[PDB]
Amino acid sequence: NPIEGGVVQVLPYIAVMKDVYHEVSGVKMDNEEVNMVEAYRDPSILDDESIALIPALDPAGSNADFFVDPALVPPYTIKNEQNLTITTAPLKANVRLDLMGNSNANLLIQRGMLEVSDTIDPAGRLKNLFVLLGGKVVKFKVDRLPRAV
Amino acid sequence: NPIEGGVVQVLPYIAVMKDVYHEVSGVKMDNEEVNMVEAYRDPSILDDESIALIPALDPAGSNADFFVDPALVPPYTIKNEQNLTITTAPLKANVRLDLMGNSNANLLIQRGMLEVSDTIDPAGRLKNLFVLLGGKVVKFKVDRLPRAV
Amino acid sequence: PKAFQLNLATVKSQFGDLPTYWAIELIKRYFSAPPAIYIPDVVDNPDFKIMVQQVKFFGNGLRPIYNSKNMITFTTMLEGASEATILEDMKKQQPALLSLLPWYDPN
Repeated sequence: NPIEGGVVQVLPYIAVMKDVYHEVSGVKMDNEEVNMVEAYRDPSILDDESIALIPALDPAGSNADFFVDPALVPPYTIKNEQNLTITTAPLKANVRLDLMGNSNANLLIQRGMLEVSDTIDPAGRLKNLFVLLGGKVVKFKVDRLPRAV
Repeated sequence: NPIEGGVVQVLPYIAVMKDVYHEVSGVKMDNEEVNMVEAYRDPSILDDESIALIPALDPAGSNADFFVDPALVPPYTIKNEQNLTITTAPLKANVRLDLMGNSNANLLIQRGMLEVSDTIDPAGRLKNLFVLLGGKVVKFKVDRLPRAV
Repeated sequence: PKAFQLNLATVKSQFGDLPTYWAIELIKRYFSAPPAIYIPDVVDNPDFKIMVQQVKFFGNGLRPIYNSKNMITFTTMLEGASEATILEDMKKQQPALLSLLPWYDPN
């Protein structure tokens, strides 16, 4: 319309960002905010495994008796959505443990200690099987077998 | 009546209180309780500046580069509802910063760090300009001008 | 006085051998810190310092904790506050603050 004399193109979009606190001496909000469209090219933008239950090895060794002897399978490092590291090793075969109690959640207590209201998802699988083959360990990926559910 | 033999006067009212917590020493709850009625004569007892977003200096000097050189405009302190004070100074011109990040709400963390839920009121104004003139600084109060909105 | 550093490694050693984040929570409990405080692991941010400042008084409100760019300054009223004296006071108060049973048993 000649009365309008111009247009504005309004583009409503959805942005994805992390749970980041403001920095005191920050030049800008250091929060990796991107348009969700970028998640099609880079799947890590929306990749969220924060709720994974990862049996975690206590750096002090307090629960080392629950895990495979490092001599057979040395522990490795996992970085979560916060870029912090936990030391993770496979659970020892023939082990009886509090599965939540020894989870990364109780060593990473930035959110809190687990209580009776924290439950495990009945939907789960056996992820890996570690077999000692002739003095050395072979890792078997078994998460696609019908018997692992 | 001689059976009653006395009178009791009951004084209900609504009191203005301060938001305080119990102390470990616990001598008394030092809450400045005052009758609402007084607010009709000295309404200043209701003033609450906690909502204000006031840029604050890091005592360590980590964010000092956002503020006017103390050699030109010395910083001054302000007091909250308690006797705790923080240092504030005018922001330096020609800067880029996280305005919330450098605010008093992060420098003195009584109520937690600022999150994505903490936002700035669009109804803001330019309060003062500090102009360097002949080696010294002149303060211009421009808060009411229509160009300061 | 001047703020001093409270070395997180010394907290871990005093209370048996805590994992980093339990020692951090223990510090936050000792200083009644809000739960909305971020403190990194030393490995992730080795430059990050936990400072303690001895102040004249606390207000009637919540503990006045101060936050710098890459360090957090906890406030105490402990007379003669120092790294050693804070560690000793933490051990005295720990039974009420946080149950460290998997590592540290004061009994």
